[PDB]
Amino acid sequence: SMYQLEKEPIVGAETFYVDGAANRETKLGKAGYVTNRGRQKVVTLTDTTNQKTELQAIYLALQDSGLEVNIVTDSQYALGIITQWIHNWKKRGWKTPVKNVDLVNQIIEQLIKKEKVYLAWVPAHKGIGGNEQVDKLVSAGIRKV
Ligand SMILES: COC(=O)c1ccc(OC(=O)c2ccc([N+](=O)[O-])o2)c(OC)c1
Ligand SMILES: [Mn+2]
Ligand SMILES: [Mn+2]
Ligand SMILES: [Zn+2]
Ligand SMILES: [Zn+2]
Repeated sequence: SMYQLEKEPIVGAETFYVDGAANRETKLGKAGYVTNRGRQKVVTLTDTTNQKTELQAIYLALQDSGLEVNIVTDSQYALGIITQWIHNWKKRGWKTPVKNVDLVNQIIEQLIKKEKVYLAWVPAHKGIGGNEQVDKLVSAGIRKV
């Protein structure tokens, strides 16, 4: 492949819980992260979509992290489109996606700069863990929780 994502989390490395949220009626949205070393960032966006904000959040996690990074997302699409891009690069049966192609290409360029990346999906869920904290932050003023 272009790259090999980790098969289990990287012990000792900082973990970024990413999320994004958008509203279809206004195309306003937010993307961000909270980490297990007490970092957080939330950005407000215009002209966006839910899939775009989930991807943007991963982009911020890659931009702001060290060379080894754990990333937990609740977006099956974001995980799938990134993993598929890595697995099929420069190979025969690859047609590049049309939707979000510029943003995914920006993410891949950041990804291959890292030493090790662990990227994993969890279903959205309630509680007081990491995914639930960032979900509240990106949902504020974007939709009812
Ligand atoms: C602010 O309104 C929103 O658009 C919004 C979007 C996502 C939210 O939670 C998630 O991250 C999420 C839900 C479903 C998925 N998913 O990947 O199928 O992810 C959310 O929780 C209140 C609100
Ligand atoms: Mn989400
Ligand atoms: Mn969420
Ligand atoms: Zn606009
Ligand atoms: Zn290292």
